[PDB]
Formats: sequence, C-alpha cells, structure tokens
Amino acid sequence: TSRDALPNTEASGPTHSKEIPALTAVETGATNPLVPSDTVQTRHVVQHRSRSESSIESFFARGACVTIMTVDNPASTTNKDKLFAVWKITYKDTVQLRRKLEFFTYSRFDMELTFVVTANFTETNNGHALNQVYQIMYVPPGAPVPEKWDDYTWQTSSNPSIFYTYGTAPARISVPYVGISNAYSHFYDGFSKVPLKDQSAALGDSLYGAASLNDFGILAVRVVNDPNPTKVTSKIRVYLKPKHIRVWCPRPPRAVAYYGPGVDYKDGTLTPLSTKDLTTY
Amino acid sequence: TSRDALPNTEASGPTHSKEIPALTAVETGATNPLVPSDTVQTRHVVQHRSRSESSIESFFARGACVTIMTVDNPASTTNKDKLFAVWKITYKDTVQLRRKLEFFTYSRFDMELTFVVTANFTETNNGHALNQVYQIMYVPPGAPVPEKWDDYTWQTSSNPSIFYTYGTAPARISVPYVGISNAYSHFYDGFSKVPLKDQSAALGDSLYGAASLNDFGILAVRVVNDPNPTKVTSKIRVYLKPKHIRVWCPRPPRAVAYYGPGVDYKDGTLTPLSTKDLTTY
Amino acid sequence: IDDSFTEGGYISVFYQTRIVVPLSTPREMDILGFVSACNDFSVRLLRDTTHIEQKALA
Amino acid sequence: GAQVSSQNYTTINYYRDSASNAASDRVLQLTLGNSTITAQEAANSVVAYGRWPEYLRDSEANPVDQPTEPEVAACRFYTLDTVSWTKESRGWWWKLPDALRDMGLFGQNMYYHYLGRSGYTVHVQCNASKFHQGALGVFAVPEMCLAGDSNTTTMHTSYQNANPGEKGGTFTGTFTPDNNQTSPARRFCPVDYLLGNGTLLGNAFVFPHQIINLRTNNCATLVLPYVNSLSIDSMVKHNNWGIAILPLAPLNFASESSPEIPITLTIAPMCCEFNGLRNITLPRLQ
Amino acid sequence: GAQVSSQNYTTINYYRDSASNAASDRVLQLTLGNSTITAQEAANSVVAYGRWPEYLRDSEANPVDQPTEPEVAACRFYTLDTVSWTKESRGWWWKLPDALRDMGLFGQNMYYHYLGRSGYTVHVQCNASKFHQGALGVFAVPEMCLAGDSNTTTMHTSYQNANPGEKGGTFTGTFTPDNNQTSPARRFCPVDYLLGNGTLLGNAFVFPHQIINLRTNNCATLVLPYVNSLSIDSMVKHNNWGIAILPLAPLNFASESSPEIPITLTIAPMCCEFNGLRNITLPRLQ
Amino acid sequence: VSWTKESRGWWWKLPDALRDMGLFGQNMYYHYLGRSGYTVHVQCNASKFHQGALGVFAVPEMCLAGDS
Ligand SMILES: CCO/N=C/c1ccc(OCC[C@@H](C)CCN2CCN(c3ccncc3)C2=O)cc1
Ligand SMILES: CCO/N=C/c1ccc(OCC[C@@H](C)CCN2CCN(c3ccncc3)C2=O)cc1
Ligand SMILES: N[C@@H](CCC(=O)N[C@@H](CS)C(=O)NCC(=O)O)C(=O)O
Ligand SMILES: N[C@@H](CCC(=O)N[C@@H](CS)C(=O)NCC(=O)O)C(=O)O
Repeated sequence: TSRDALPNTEASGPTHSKEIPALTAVETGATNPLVPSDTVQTRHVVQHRSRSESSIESFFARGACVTIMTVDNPASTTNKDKLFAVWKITYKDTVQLRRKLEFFTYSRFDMELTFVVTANFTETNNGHALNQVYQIMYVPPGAPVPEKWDDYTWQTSSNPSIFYTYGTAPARISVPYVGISNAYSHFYDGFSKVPLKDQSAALGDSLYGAASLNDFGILAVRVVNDPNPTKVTSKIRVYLKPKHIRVWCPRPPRAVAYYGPGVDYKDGTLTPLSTKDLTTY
Repeated sequence: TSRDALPNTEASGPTHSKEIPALTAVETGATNPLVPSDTVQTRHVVQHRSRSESSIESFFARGACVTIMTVDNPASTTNKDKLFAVWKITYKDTVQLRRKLEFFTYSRFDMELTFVVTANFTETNNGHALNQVYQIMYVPPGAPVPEKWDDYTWQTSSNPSIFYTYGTAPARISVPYVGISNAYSHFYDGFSKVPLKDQSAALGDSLYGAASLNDFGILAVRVVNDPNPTKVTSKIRVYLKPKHIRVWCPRPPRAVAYYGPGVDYKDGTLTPLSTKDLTTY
Repeated sequence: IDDSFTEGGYISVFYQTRIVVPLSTPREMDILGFVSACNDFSVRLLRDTTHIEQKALA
Repeated sequence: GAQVSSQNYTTINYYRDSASNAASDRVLQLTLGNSTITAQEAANSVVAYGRWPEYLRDSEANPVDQPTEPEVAACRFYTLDTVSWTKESRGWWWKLPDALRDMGLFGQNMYYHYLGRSGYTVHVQCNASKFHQGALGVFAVPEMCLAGDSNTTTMHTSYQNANPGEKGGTFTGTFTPDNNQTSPARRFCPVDYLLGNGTLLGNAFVFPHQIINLRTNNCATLVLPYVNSLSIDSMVKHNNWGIAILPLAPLNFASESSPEIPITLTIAPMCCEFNGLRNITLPRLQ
Repeated sequence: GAQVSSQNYTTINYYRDSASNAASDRVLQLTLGNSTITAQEAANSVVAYGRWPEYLRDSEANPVDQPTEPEVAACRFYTLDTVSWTKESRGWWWKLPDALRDMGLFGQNMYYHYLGRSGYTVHVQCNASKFHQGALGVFAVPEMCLAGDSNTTTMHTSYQNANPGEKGGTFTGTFTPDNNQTSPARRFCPVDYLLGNGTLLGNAFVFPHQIINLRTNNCATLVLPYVNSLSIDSMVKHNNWGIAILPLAPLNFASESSPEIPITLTIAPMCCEFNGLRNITLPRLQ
Repeated sequence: VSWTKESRGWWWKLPDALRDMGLFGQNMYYHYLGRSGYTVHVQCNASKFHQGALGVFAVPEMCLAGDS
C-alpha cells in the first residue's frame, strides 16, 4: 500500500572494482537507478517515511471552485426581467484544477459537487424580504432549455433538480463516470468533420481540438420566490471534488498563462524564467 | 434482473443456403427477430451494456410538479377576506407527467408527495411579519369542505393534516394505492348514466369519459397565523413521485397539444411534422 | 441529437432492375417502411423531451 | 433487523406500511356453436397479448350471486353489414360490445343483466383479383376514445352519437369544428392520420393488428380477450374494445377510375357471462 | 452490515450507487514484410510505456462486423523525405497516422474504411564523422496539440494546415502573431523552447524519447503502441501520435561555418486493422 | 444492359471486369501475382406474359477472333 515505508539504507565500506555504476549512457532513454550506497560510504538507517500523501487519490482530494453563477430577484415596482443563470459544465473556467488535471492525458473519476449560496441587498431602502429558495436544474444535451424563469421546463418531470433553502447547509450531490468513451480526454488532436473536395469549403469547416466527447449539458439556476419590492442579488459558487480517480499518460505542466480553452498562448506572456548568473549560488 | 448484460455477438462467416431469413411477411402481425449475424459477417464481441435504466421503475423515478397553489395573509387594516386554497387532486393540470403516464392504459403505484413553499411581501411598506405556519388538509369525497379560513372543519378529528413551519425542509408524505378498481384507468370509454326512453332527456345526460373512478378528494391549504398589518403572499408547489409502479396495455404517445382533460384536440395545432425532401439526407 | 462526432451514416434505395407489369395492370404502386431495434439495443441518461409543451396551467 | 444488499450496503424499514418504503398458414377453419368459417388465403391469426379468452375465476370474482353462461346460444358468429371500399375511403370504426347489441340472444342477455363480460373473435373479409392493389390495416384498441367536434367544450359527445351500433362510423381527412351554439351536434370528429385521438397513425402498430394486402391474403383474424381494470362491468355503459380499419395504400384496379370492393365483418363472443338479473333496459338510442 | 478497518474504525454504505461512497546493444536488425533495416551504432531501442502493439481483443471490441487485417501488405517500412540539419535549424514535427496517408496500400485501406487502429515502429537515421559534434532529441507525444498563430481567436487552425503529410512542419524560435483580419492564415506557430504547446522543453523527457549524440550513436528506434480513450477510431479525423525532433546541442564541424547533414525517417505500421467499408474518402488537402 | 428483339448477346472477361472495384482492383494493380475464384449472379425478371430464354456460359480461356 501507499503507506508502506520506503527501503532502508544499507551500510557500505570502501570499494575497489572494475564495475562502474556511475558512468552510464542517457542516449538509450532510461534513467540510472543509483542509490547513495553506490558512491559514498553509508551507515544503516531504518526508514520510517512513506509516500501515502502523494498518491493520485490524495493529490486530488480537495474541493476546487469551478464557477460562480449570478441570479437576482428584482423589485416589484420595475420592468426588469427576472434573471436566471445558465452555465455550461466544464472545469476550464478556472486555472488551478485545470493545471492539476492536465498533468495527464486521460482520466476516469466520479464527481462530487457542492454549492455555496450568498445573497445581499442592492438598494439603501430599508425594505425587507422573506427567506428565498433556489432551484438548480441539470439539462442534458438535447433537452429543452428554459427561456423564462417560470416556463414549463422547470416542471422537471425527468431532469434532476435541487431545491435549496437559504441559510441552511451548502448543497451537495455526487455523480458517477458519465463519459461516452472509456476515459475522459483532456486533449484531443483532431477535428469533428473531414472536408470533402466535392462539397463547399464552409460545409466541412470545424474548430481544432473540439469534439462532442466534452458535451455534458448545462446547469440552470433560478430563484423560486416571486419578486419583492426590493431587489436581492445572489451568487452561487460551485466546488468540484473528483474521487475514485485514475489517470494515464503524464505530461509536462503548463508554464505560461492559459489563453482560451485550447493550448494557445498569448504574446507578451512567454518569459516564465528569471535571471540568475551561471557561477552564482 | 434488469442489470443483466445483453447477449454477446457471434462470429459468422460466408453462407450459401436455401433458407431466407431476410424475406418475411408483415401481414401476419409479427416482427422479424433478426440479428446482425443473419445478413453480414460479424466478429465475436463480449457485451457489457445493460437495460437497467429503461425499466418501468427507473422511467418514473423523478418528482414532477403537478400544481401550484396560492394563499395569502392580508393586512389587518383592510376588509379583504383571508384567502385559502382548494385543489382537486389530479395529474392532468400539467403535461410532462401526463404524457409519460399515458404511454399505457392501466397502472398501479404508490405515491410520494413533496411540498415546496415560498413567500413574499406585496407592498413597499417596511412593515414586518413573524414566521408563518401552514395547514394542509386532505378532504376525501363526502367530507365537509371548509368555507371560511377558521371554521370548525379545520379541527381535523379524522382528516389527516400537515402543519408546516416556513423556512424548514420541504414537507413530504407517502400514500398507498387507493383505487376502488384493481388498477388506475388512464382512459375510460363510456358514460356514467344510461339514458332511458321513459325518462326525460336531461335526466340521462352525462359527460363522455367521466366516471367516479377518478374522484380522490381535495387538498385545502391555509395560513394558520392571524393577519399582520402587511400582506404576505405564498405559493406552494406540489411534486408527485410514483413508486412500486406497474403498467398495462401500451399506447402511442400524444403528438399534438393537450386540450382539456380528454383526448380532444384544438384546430390550428394538428401539424406536428416539418418539411423534408424525399431524396435528401 | 444532430452531431458530427457521432454521426451514424446513410441509407438509400435503388432499382436493381426495373419494375415490370403486363397489360391491364396499374403502372404505379407504393411501398411502406418500418423501423425497429434489435435485442442488443440500450439507452441511458433519462432527460426531458421537446415533443410536448405548455403555456397556461390546466 | 437489517437487510444487506450489493451495489454492499444496508437498509432498514422504519414504518409499518410498505408505502413508506423507499423503492398451412393459408388455410383456416373456425367453428362456434352452429356457425363455421373457412379461409384459403390467410396470414395466420393474432391472439392479442398472447392471452386466450377464459371464464372468471373464484379468486377474482366480485359479485356473489350465480352467473349466467348462455354458451352456444350466444357464443356464435354474427355478420354485421358490408361496407364499400373505394378510392375516396378514409376508414371505419366499431365499438365492442356496442356492435352486438341487437344480435340474437346475446343482446337480450346484455340488456337483461346488470354486469357482463366476454372476449371476441373478429374476422374481416375482403377479396379481389390478381390485378387489384391495395392494403388495409386492422387495429384493435382497448379503450378507444375519440375526439369531439367542438372547440368551445370538451367531452360533450352525446350517448347516442357515441354508440352507432352495427353500422359504425367513419374517419375523415380534415377537422371541421362545429359552430352551432344553439343546437350543438355533439358528435365525434375523428381524423385518420391522428387515429382520431391525437396520436400519429404510424405508431398504431403498438396495438394488436393485422394487415390485409390484396396480393397476399384476403382475410384477417383477431382473437381478443377481456381487458378492463375490473373483473366484470356494465356492458351498456362502457365499451371495452374498438375496431379500426384504415386504407394504408389506396385501392387501384387496372385503369378504371372508380373501382370498388366490399368488406365484411363477422364477430363471435367467447366465454361470455352475466350477473344481476332484473327487468330489461330500454335505452334512448335515437 | 458494517466494515471495520484500521487507522480501528467502522464505515457503512448508505446508498445503492458506488458513486455515493466516500473515497551487443550497438547492433540491430528489423524485418517487416519485404523490408529490412540494419544498424551498427545504436543505443538500444525504446518501447513506449513498456507495451508492445497488439490486436483488438473480443472483450474490448465496440463494432460488430468483421475487421480487415492487411498484414504484410501494409505492415512494412515506409521511408519519408529527408531533411537537412544545419546550424540554423530549430526542429521538425510529424503527425501519425497523418504522415502515411499516401503510402501504398496502407493509405488505400485508411481512406476506404471508417474506423482503424495501429501501432508504429519509428527509425530515425543520422550519421556524421568523428569530427562532428551535436545532439538531437526525438520525442513521441500522445495527443500532440500545437498552438495557433492568432491572438484574436483560438482553435482556428484549418484542417489543411494541421495535416501537412509526409513533409511535416518546423518549429520557430519566436512567436509572430498574424494580423490579417481579412485573410487569416489559420496555421500553427510552434515555438521550440515551449515545445509548441506552452510547456517547457526541458520537461519533454516525460514523454517516450531518445537522444542521438553524434559521438555515441547514429540512429534511434521507438516502438509505439496504440493509445487512445477509445478501442478504435477514425484515422482521417484524429491523429494519435506526434513525432518531434529538436537540436539539443547545435551542429558543428571542425572550423567550417556552414556544415550540413541529412536526417531520414522510416516508419512501419504494426497490427493495423480496419472496420466500416464504404466508398473512398476524397479529402480537401489543398 | 438492355435486352430487346435485336440483341445478339454480351460478353465479359474475368478478372478484367473487376479492375476498378474497391480494394480488389487496388490489390490487383499493386501486386505481381494473384489468384481467385468467383460467384456470378445474373438477374432478369419479366411478367407471366413475356416469353424468351437466355443461355449463360462460363468459358475457360475464352479467346475471340479478330476483324482482319
Ligand atoms: C440538479 C443537480 O443535479 N446535477 C446533476 C449533474 C449530472 C451530471 C453532470 O455532469 C458532469 C459532467 C462532468 C463529470 C464532466 C467533467 N469533465 C470531464 C472532462 N472534462 C473536459 C471538459 C473540456 N475539455 C476537456 C475535458 C470535463 O469537463 C453535472 C450535474
Ligand atoms: C394532509 C396530507 O395528507 N395527504 C393525504 C393524501 C391522501 C390521498 C391522496 O389521494 C391520492 C390520489 C392519487 C393517488 C390519484 C392519482 N391518479 C391516479 C389516476 N388518476 C387519474 C386522474 C384523472 N383521470 C385519470 C386518472 C389520478 O389522478 C392525496 C393526499
Ligand atoms: N407565466 C404564468 C406563470 C408561469 C406558470 O404558471 N407556468 C406553469 C405552466 S407554463 C409551469 O409549468 N410553471 C413551472 C414552475 O414554475 O414550476 C403567469 O402568467 O403567471
Ligand atoms: N370565527 C371565530 C374564530 C374561529 C374559531 O374559533 N373557530 C373554532 C370553532 S368554529 C374552531 O373550531 N376553529 C378551528 C381552528 O381554526 O383550528 C371568531 O369570531 O373568532
């Protein structure tokens, strides 16, 4: 197991032999597996440290913010339309979890989502409001998307929903692995269409690196109460925790600022390293 | 069980025989049970997919909104009567669950009802109100119906009731199968009276497709608090989940907009299909 | 849904030979088509349909 | 007392009510009573839902008095009227047991008792020549409810217009709303491509059915068991089955512009029984 | 039903879904089909991830029809063009299976079917004298995505510019954004020290790789299995591997100011198979 | 082909007639030696009021005479 201790150090004395473990060849493509006992005299040490905290499960066992959505309940004495929020599910709106995940090419994991809701008043008027309730609805691809805050789509005969009362514990749910491949693709080197000579130029065009492998629907959030005389503005923060995670094909981590949802970089951000003299400690 | 995997595909080579499985006759009324191995050469595939999510239990395992009721607590400085809500129990006020259920002719199921309550102020006045409590009473057929918000009928010596405090978790109850037949009838092709030659024309008249098989009582909802100086308006959404469900005699689903509680359709809504050329992909 | 990455393919019907009839027979006819699934067919991720809607309650 | 299952996990029931718990073929001969039918071009026969008609068992009987079983006196083939199929036809419909309300002793037993139940055998006959073309779809629908002709009221069809008898009704290609507020007609307006009830015709093959293709067969046979949410019911108030016949491909003959052929229906009750004898019912059918 | 573990402590699963649960070496000879390769100065060979190419097993096969396995007709060594290494070179890249799209019967099978999969053997050849110095790094990257040349749009590289074929592309030392809004170029702008995708070159040794050092060896060999998130896929839409060659130490010879030596690539498909036969694809490659 | 009252007959050579048929033609033109058998299916339908007869023959080494 990951909590198993690391190997002990062994005592070694002076040596005089033809075999040379120090010299090697890196052109082969391998790494020399030397231990301290091959170059200096060492003593016997009983090892106690372990690598339990660097496992893949431990490296991802935190909740990371993936988005902040905004809703409001407007004043009754205005003409503004009530605002409801729509968000397309993705982990690429933020940088920390994105950088942690893109250490690898493929991954499988179950997900755990937590919702933290906060609210505030917008006008100095002493007007009041009663406790609010929020509806969070998951709309998979191909399902009807709401257009008004109170149209029929919110009946949720088949779409799962959460009803959350303000001031209680933050909401939480769990999701399984729901991909149509055998693993999630962090990178995709291809297109979705192949242009054809007979067809027109515009009929074969598509974006580079975009595929329907990464279409998971949207989350729609509304305030279920009817408007009060005073406006109330609310923000919902979404936190994502991956669990039971497996990864494949490690990659170097990002070194420059992210620019969009691809591997593109922006001019003026391509100097990640600082100055240091060659013979200075 | 429904989670059992589907049959494996079998390898098949070239064939040369008199038997013709492809040609058939649909005039008999049956469906040809062909597999891909009967028309093309196939390889061996170990199957992993299952039909666990399309079972009857899974297809109905969501809470669907069936009605929205409205109550209010008026101002103490007015003459308006306090408003209490009455609703006749039925799943035909909405369209999503109705369409899902009317895939079949008969069904049995236990029910689970959830109540979500929201409230708001109606006037800009800074006036306040203390937390409200709601009484939800089930009145079966033949029992006395309330006429005022505070008459004797609300003593509930025999009618079950729920008392709900605002701001807590949404209310919930469960009900068994409570029909007087051996199953629920989604459709009824008949009348409740037979007209007689001796009797007058009006004494035998009745509505088509209406029977007392579908009389389940009403739900009455009131605010138990006494009116404050300011008005408070509340809405209650009712969500119905059927469980332990069994169905009989499948039917084609609705293709045009619903019009009333029957199978009637309205002029100007009878064109469900769009245009498409015969030889166009 | 309509998607380029999971498109299914194409289906068509052609004359191998022509249709031949004798005299005193109709020269135009009809064909009918039906579609169904096999025993290895499955679905998942229940959702809502766009084939029914509403504007007013009850 | 806990239940252990696999996903393992543990569940416990807290309440005393389970509701609270979280979830050759071409040839055919039929003989009933003193009546027989023969057929030489058949497409086999269909038994609806794979269930044969049967009598009511003791472990499912609601009424307590001794039932009546006429048998051969009423379980026999009755021939209804014959309709004419032309190039302008849209289809025909019938209700069961409404179409046999004036058929020998079956109608007498139907109108003398208060409860009754029965299955059916339906035989549709239509023959032509080897130079005719066309196809008919015959469907048996349980609880065949049709839409009315009014856009100001719903479920307002009168008892007389919904029970035509052995003559039946016909489908139409267009919906015509009735606008006479003073003297409403109160009758069905069934549209063919909507099957008369707001559902597409192409899906009607979910119901028990057969197809008569003029180049293959000339008859169809459907065996219908008793279907209802009750063990026994009133035959004069409620119709159990509906028979619908629709042209799937229009009729055509050589080069004539007005071909026509007859279609005949024969229906036989099966395993019929009755309860609740009293004076006879005299309905207002006009 | 409770689970006891050590830290002892007890855990119970409440839900039916598991998601709810809380968590010698110098000498080499290769023979494929009718082609052979010999090498006398090698640094051994690399098998990517320790996995040899193999055919698709029954317990992992998505499509149901019989696959095609050309074998010797397509599993053979193809030699691409030869590039010239000078003192101004920054590196070259290729995509697989894009570079073999016009190679004998392999390309025909690729363009006639809808699904395909294959592994590869890559052999890079570069020889010089005992008075030359330099070093090359050869890297195999799965899902080698490169950055575009536009700072107003992202992921706007055209299908033609991303698939150059057997000629491949080159890295550059500077990033030059394209400013033609009327006629955008829609092509990659890969920078060498960022590996063309925003990550430092020094870490590229996480990928399978080898080094050709002119004083040690003159060839490199990489064996690549099939890698993807699917069992089989479309070879004309998606590239599985990318080959990148970069000068780790610049080329130098005696005192000449313009030395140059050729570099050649030979690639062999392995265990390739195809599914979904139809009419041939005719892409727009210009 | 179209059969009328003035027709005299038709001929084909194998493997010459499949030289542009999918991957068979590609394999045929990429290699130096090849061998194969065949299944030939001739289709011709009419009505019960037509009359006629066709002879279909398979000849090994079907050599034809010139026009000189
Ligand atoms: C009402 C509350 O119910 N919510 C239910 C629910 C169900 C499914 C949901 O979808 C989850 C999809 C995620 C597991 C996808 C995460 N990943 C996987 C890889 N990926 C990605 C995105 C863009 N480019 C590459 C990879 C992602 O965004 C969300 C919410
Ligand atoms: C105070 C809270 O206590 N509530 C108790 C309670 C008890 C019984 C209740 O009645 C439940 C009746 C439903 C199971 C009926 C649902 N169905 C069955 C079929 N059906 C229907 C209606 C109209 N046309 C056809 C079918 C329906 O509306 C409701 C609430
Ligand atoms: N727009 C309606 C109110 C919205 C409404 O009643 N919507 C019904 C039918 S469209 C519904 O299904 N609402 C879903 C919900 O809000 O829960 C009004 O004028 O008051
Ligand atoms: N109308 C009475 C108040 C209503 C009242 O006291 N009702 C009694 C007897 S009619 C009752 O049973 N109330 C039922 C309840 O509200 O819980 C008044 O003038 O204050």
